[PDB]
Amino acid sequence: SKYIGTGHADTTKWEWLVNQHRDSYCSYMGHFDLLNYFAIAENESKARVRFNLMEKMLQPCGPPAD
Amino acid sequence: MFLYNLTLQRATGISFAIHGNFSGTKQQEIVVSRGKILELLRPDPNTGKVHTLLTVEVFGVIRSLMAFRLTGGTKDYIVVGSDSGRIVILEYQPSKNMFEKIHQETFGKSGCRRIVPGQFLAVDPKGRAVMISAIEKQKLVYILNRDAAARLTISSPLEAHKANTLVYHVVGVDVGFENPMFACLEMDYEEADNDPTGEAAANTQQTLTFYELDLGLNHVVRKYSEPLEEHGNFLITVPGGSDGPSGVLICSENYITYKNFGDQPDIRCPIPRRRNDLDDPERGMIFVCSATHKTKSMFFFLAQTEQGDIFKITLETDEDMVTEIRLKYFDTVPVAAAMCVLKTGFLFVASEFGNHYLYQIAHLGDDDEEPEFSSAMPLEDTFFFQPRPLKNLVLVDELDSLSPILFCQIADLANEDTPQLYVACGRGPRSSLRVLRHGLE
Amino acid sequence: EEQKERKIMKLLLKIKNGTPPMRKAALRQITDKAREFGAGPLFNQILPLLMSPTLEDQERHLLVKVIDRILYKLDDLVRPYVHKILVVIEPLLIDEDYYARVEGREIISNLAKAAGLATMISTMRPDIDNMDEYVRNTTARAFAVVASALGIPSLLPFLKAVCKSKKSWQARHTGIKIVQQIAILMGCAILPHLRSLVEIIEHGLVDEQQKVRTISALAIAALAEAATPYGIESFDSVLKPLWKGIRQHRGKGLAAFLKAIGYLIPLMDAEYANYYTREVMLILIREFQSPDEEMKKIVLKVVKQCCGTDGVEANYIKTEILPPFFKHFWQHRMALDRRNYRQLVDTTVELANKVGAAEIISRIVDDLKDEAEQYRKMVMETIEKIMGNLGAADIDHKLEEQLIDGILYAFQEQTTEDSVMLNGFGTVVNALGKRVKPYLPQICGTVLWRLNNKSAKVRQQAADLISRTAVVMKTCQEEKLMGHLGVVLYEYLGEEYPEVLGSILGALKAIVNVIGMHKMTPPIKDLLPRLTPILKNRHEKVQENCIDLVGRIADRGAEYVSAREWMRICFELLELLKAHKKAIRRATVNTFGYIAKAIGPHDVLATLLNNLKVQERQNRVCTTVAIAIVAETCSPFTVLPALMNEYRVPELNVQNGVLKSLSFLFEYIGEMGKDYIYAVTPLLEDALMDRDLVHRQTASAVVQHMSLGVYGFGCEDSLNHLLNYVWPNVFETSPHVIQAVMGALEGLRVAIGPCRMLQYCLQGLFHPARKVRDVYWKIYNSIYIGSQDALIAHYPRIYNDDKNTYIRYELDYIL
Amino acid sequence: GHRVIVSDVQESFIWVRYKRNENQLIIFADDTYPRWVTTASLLDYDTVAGADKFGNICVVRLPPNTNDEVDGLLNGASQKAEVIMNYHVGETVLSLQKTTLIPGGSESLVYTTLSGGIGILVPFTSHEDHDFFQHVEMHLRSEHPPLCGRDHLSFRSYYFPVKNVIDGDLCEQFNSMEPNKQKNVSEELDRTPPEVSKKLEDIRTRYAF
Amino acid sequence: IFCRKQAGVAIGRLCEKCDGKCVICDSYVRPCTLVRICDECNYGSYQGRCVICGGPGVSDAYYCKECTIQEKDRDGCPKIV
Amino acid sequence: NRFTVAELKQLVARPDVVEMHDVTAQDPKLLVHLKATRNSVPVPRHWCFKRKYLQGKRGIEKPPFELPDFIKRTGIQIDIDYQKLHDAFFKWQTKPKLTIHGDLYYEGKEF
RNA sequence: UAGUAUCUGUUCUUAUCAGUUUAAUAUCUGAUUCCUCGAGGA
RNA sequence: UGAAGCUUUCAUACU
Ligand SMILES: CO[C@@]1(C)C[C@@](C)(O)[C@H](O)[C@@H](/C=C\C(C)=C\C[C@H]2O[C@@H](C)[C@H](NC(=O)/C=C\[C@@H](C)OC(C)=O)C[C@@H]2C)O1
Ligand SMILES: [Zn+2]
Ligand SMILES: [Zn+2]
Ligand SMILES: [Zn+2]
Repeated sequence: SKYIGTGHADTTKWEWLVNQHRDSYCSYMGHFDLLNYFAIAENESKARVRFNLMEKMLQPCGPPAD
Repeated sequence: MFLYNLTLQRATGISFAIHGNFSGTKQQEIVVSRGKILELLRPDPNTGKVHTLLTVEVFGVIRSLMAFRLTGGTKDYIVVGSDSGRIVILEYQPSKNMFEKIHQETFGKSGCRRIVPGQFLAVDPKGRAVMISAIEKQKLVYILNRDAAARLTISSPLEAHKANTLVYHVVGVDVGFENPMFACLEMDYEEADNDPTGEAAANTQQTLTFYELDLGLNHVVRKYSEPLEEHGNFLITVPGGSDGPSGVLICSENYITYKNFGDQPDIRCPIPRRRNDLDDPERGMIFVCSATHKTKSMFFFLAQTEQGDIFKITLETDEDMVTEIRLKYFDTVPVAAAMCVLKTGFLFVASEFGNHYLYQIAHLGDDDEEPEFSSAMPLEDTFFFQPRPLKNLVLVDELDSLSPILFCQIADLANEDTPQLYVACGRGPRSSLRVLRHGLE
Repeated sequence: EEQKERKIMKLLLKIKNGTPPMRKAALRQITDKAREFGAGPLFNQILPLLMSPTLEDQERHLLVKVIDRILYKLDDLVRPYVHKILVVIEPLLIDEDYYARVEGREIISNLAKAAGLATMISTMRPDIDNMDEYVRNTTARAFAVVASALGIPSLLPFLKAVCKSKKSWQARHTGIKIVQQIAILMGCAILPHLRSLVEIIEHGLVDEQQKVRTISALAIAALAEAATPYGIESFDSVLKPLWKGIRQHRGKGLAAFLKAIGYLIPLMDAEYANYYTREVMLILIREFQSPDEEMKKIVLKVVKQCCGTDGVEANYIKTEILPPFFKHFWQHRMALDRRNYRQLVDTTVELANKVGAAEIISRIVDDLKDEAEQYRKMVMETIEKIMGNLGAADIDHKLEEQLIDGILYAFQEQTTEDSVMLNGFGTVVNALGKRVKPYLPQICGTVLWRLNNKSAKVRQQAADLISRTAVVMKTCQEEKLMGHLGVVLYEYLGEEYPEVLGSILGALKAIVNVIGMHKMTPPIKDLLPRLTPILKNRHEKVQENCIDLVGRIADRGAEYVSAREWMRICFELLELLKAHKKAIRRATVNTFGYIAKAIGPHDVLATLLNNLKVQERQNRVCTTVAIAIVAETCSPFTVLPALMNEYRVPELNVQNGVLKSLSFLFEYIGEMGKDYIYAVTPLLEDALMDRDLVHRQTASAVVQHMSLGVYGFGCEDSLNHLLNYVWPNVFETSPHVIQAVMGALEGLRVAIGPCRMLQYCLQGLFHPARKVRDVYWKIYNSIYIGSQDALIAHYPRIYNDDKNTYIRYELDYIL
Repeated sequence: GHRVIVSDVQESFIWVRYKRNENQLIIFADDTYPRWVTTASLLDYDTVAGADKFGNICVVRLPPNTNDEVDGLLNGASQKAEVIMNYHVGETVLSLQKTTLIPGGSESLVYTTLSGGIGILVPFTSHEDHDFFQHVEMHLRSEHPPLCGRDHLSFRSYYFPVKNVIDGDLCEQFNSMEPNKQKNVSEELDRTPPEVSKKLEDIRTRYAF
Repeated sequence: IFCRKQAGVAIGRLCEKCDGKCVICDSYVRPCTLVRICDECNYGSYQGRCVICGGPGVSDAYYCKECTIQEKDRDGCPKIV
Repeated sequence: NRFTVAELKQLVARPDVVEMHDVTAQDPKLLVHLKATRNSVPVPRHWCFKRKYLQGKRGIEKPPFELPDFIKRTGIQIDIDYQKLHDAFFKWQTKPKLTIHGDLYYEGKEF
């Protein structure tokens, strides 16, 4: 429960999906050749891709329900 | 089926680069990081050739690399943070030509994780403390000391955790043998997860937080925290103590800001643009790397934009206060991942893709007619400059690099008997098709 | 109301005799409460409780933390009480307890940070000029703590002012003592302020008062000791006065100046170090003849410090330093002097480490024969230290003869059994090696005489010597009277003292562990039957050595003993596997392996199965361990058929025993099991299909041990097959069964990979029933905590809805 | 000649047959793992070598007999393919090709990486060489651990556990250890350091330079 | 029942009673990695004491090979409270 | 305010994985979507059974676990041959009928 | 020593809805002179 | 064809 990203019987789809999006972005920031792949694919500098991922970290999957 | 793996040609792409006196003598060396390879290089100040001294496979993912030196020592150490849950400190042994592991400290599980530190690594400029940080709430601080045999001792970590917090960059602050300080670009996302309207996601600002380590009381405390005007990328340590003020440079979108705690106001300078630019007008401009050069008389910075333009940044100061930031166009080189300014007047450029470059800094000082921009200049509207061929730098050496390889075909397209390797590599207008042959030239 | 706040701040009793949760709760609440309570009542009550005569250590620690927290909040309101607090806590800084000193320094540091520098100075200044020497020491230590807390440049002006005071010499003395205590307390952190402190204190070396000169020299020595191996251009205005003073002073002040010189010399270059050494060396040679047994210690320390530098070379040392050193310090008066004895030994060893072992070793080796045994032990200690640090490359025929004769005469002339002569004899013989051929007859005669009689405390020392020297004893092709010694050691097998029996067994084992059975003259057939009743002895050393000896005999001389006795010995060793000393268990495992390798797996395995069928729990567990040992020494291809044939017996608690044995077998053999997973798979299927809870629990344990045993060996097919039978048990309520199932799942997470586990969890993660969701999220959290990084490549694709984006687009890029 | 191999962006491999007389494309086999395939190479009529965005190489081989003639069990195809090899490289591979590099040498699998690296995977031909190199790797995993604190077996098992690959970049670090540890390692393999060095050089010069 | 606060340099110890069996999975086969404990569990009179029964420590505490394989050595101070 | 089985069967791409209780979940659309992933074996099917797991029938009598062909050829039931036991175990080794990852075992599946 | 399992015994209107809860049941909570042979049942 | 659950005063076995 103290670890961030764990769930329980009341976990919703939104929390699950934002958790996997957030640690996906962190894994992209960590691995050197995944960021290379993305920066070649979208034709940007690697610093720009890193900053874009950090900016996307705040609200991935949009704002929550109700 | 059982397979044996062999490497024929190692990786040649550079991720991080540090410089220092790693052999203990007066000459300077560079330590570069590949993805999973560590490498020591030494550029010759007589011919300008870059020679490789040592290269080791580490079997991990290097994520942060720093150099530090204790007071009174003549040798630099290497701090590595990786995808393991350990911080490692290394020492180069010139007589054995190998890296000797000095210290190992375990703090968490392995892998590139959200909340396990290893992505960010900062060190105190005097060398008495090191901070390892994750992208999320966890931060750790180690105190570095020395015994009577002049060997390095490490302490147990101090925690500085803070939930629901994202970190963009951490740097150590240069104080005058006062308590060590660390600066962080932070963002709190707790409010954004509770608002279904989506308005707490916006209206959320970065903060510049300062962490003070009290060596007398042995704990880390949050001293200052201020909200910023817009979201910024990496930070730059300003040299302090008895040579310079003690603050930070925040690089941001279209701006660069100087900041210090106390009675110092904020100073902003907009980044100049190229006159008659052909790029989409909706796009902004950020800095991608930086390089500091300290001299016993003065200091300056070298920052590069995404277009590959290096500007020379100086700081107009008072007894203690900073009054202006001045920017001047320096040169245009390929977009680099790291830049190292070496004593004896050499600039090393490690590009994100393609060949790397070593330049001779030919023109010291600045006796020129080109305009110098300032933060004191009024503008309703942005500064403009004209890019030109190299004037301050001379190309001395070029290191080949096959990164990134995108397509390969092994075939005998000439009428030799040995096949050749035809490699489509490179990105943008620096791409090329390379033919590789086994042999010497 | 006044006692209102008192009755409510009995929170400190809430904490003192209280539980940890309410400890921290009351801590936080009293921290919030402090600013309103006021420092007056709070301190008025806490300082008595901290002054309590019988308070504990950790109660004191918690009180100090309370002080820290209530001091951080109320910052500038503590001023009118500072003086009072100090009179309570200016002691605890000269206390003989280290942690009391740490706590007092922490309290004073937090007090100085709460208050200001001016307040501390104004309350501490009146006691600067006091006449009671007990106050001037705590005052200096507290000023040092304040300088360490608030910084050195903040106190530099007050220091510069106080040690220029022309009013009294006590103020100057106390200021210089403050600088000295600052150095002592802060260490190598004074280096940026070294020159400032040195120019502040330097004018005291030429004062008209003799106490000021002494304290200035002591402060210079403290700074130089804190600065080492740096700091020398800051010690420049002191070189002239210090050396002129050692040239003119005489006595206590001379000793202080010489200590300063000695701490300053190792900071120089070769020139200055070489030039300065000459001057202080003529002075020190003159002072070799002075009286106080403090002066000798200081002189020895300075000699050791200076003779360890590069500017001083071995030629000058042997020409000028060694004759007077060895003429004045090496007399038994030094030996009965317990204070400087260790200092003399260390100084002599560190001298030999530069000048060469031969000269020192000769000059003291002629003295190994002496009427006093204190002087003998001293020389022996020094000699063996030099020998261990250098070895003995330069021993000559003459020196070898003298060494051997001396150590032999010293061995016999021994009143009480000491480890000194034993270790000396051992290391001397071990360093000589194959060179001591005739002194081997001599040493054998000596150890024969010592081992023959005299109380078994000499006999056990002789046995230790044999055990540590038998290698070089046989190393020269001399065993024969080696056998003469083994015969006597054999006759010394009935001993009432177990300590001597342990050494006897060790010596016998060391002999036979290098003496071939062919030529081990006591026939193996006779020895062993004499040896088997000793296995029932209850001493640990006797047991371990006996088991090791029987193991060696079974490993090499298996041919002589008729079997049956080996079977009896192994069945007796079976009970030693439960021994509560790791050593005994380790030796028993080794010996059982040797006996099994010797007599063959068939008969011992039949006996072990019979024994597993009929006995109580602990003996059956030991039998299981023994079966695993037999199967590891003799390949499991010899054990598995007979063990699987026993599962065909129709009885309950019989199959469960087979399953427990298989569990421990796989756990014990680990990597060797990669060739035997296909053979036990149908049995595990049957047991996993078995209604009995133990059958499924034990089968899960087997699966876990097998999974963690084979990892990286390509056994994923059978493990996936077995997971197909383990998984349906996740809906089990029995705690032991579900515990074993979780263990097996976490073993399969390593052996099979996290991708398969996520594939098994996906459809249940979001089931409508809460039971399924609880179970699956427990399994998923266990899979997620280990290998969080690998799961990145395994997550399934989830499509975007109208509100939120869920596709990971970067992984869809195609170069 | 007969079959078609399809790479999915997130699924690994689909086997298809073209019915020449019926004019039909029928799926007859697939895999049981999600793979972000970057490139693929055919090794023979039944086996495929694949690469991944996350830096892994894998080999998949079809089971014996099969059908060939077709007219789901996991929401997929009825028949499945087995994974016979798994290896983490550490860099993203974008090219795989089976070829012979030296004149008069043996065929190897050459791969190419996004960081500019080039490497090969070569098959063993005898059990003795395989066992010797396995023991070398085992003993070098313990007495010469990675420099930055990583576990070697755990690094090559980053996303999937290793299967049937020996890391020859760890094995060639034997030639750069100190003589004392080289002797401690060599005396367990019942051999001297020069013999181990010669055996290491033999397999390299058999295939590559 | 486990302390589990991030540790440091203090080396965990075991008493004579259980010397050589894991602290996590209490096992009798193959030790691997040295045990580190938090500073609070080694502070003051607690230094060198057994990580299971707070009694006198005579040997270094170890995690078994199976625990280090499963990275159960990275979960924090295993001193039993 | 909850779907019916036929109503939810009309919304999903794969209606044959929908079951009785699937309309009673907190998020049935995600549940049915995960039930259709191209992998991911289902739940052990006895969660709703009140007879717990296994047991149920003690009628069937099972003979002692039959030894493998080669081991039963070794003639274990006096001169014993070791080389025959070794060579036979390794050289005569055979692979038993393994099962696929998807396949699961139930109480009545052994008959 | 005190925990589990297996036999034996018991096991709650073929009368209707609502609420808590449950996957759904289950559980719990509330409402809805006549016949037969001095008696029983509805 | 089938669905054997729940409880205790039972009684009997294993830890
Ligand atoms: C009664 O005290 C307890 C229960 C608690 C304790 C920790 O305080 C005490 O120290 C501890 C010590 C004695 C016992 C019985 C515990 C550990 C030992 O037990 C023994 C009974 C096993 N026997 C075996 O290991 C089987 C085989 C042998 C030879 O080993 C090996 C490695 O093959 C396992 C273990 C070695 O037991
Ligand atoms: Zn602890
Ligand atoms: Zn204990
Ligand atoms: Zn363990």
